Amino acid sequence: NYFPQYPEYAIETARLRTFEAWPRNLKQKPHQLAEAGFFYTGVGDRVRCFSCGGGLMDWNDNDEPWEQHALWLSQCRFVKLMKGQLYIDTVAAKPV
Ligand SMILES: [Zn+2]
Repeated sequence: NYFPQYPEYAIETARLRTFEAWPRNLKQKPHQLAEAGFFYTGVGDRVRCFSCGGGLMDWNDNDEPWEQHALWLSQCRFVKLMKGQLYIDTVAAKPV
């Protein structure tokens, strides 16, 4: 059924605040990861989505939150409602 997997982190602001210990040297800044529906696990570079509860880590230089989101967590209703199913389909088709 649909409702946030982490209702407490439904609001962006609440999600942002968890990145205070986020590894500064990373390309993915907190505001980015936050907007893409992610909150910080407090450990390493691991984050989880408030809606799908999916967690992504090992963030490489070439990674964009939304895209990574769409790629691995394709069934996430937050992405579909923000980016739309086309974006998802597109990201799912992209070569690299
Ligand atoms: Zn998600």
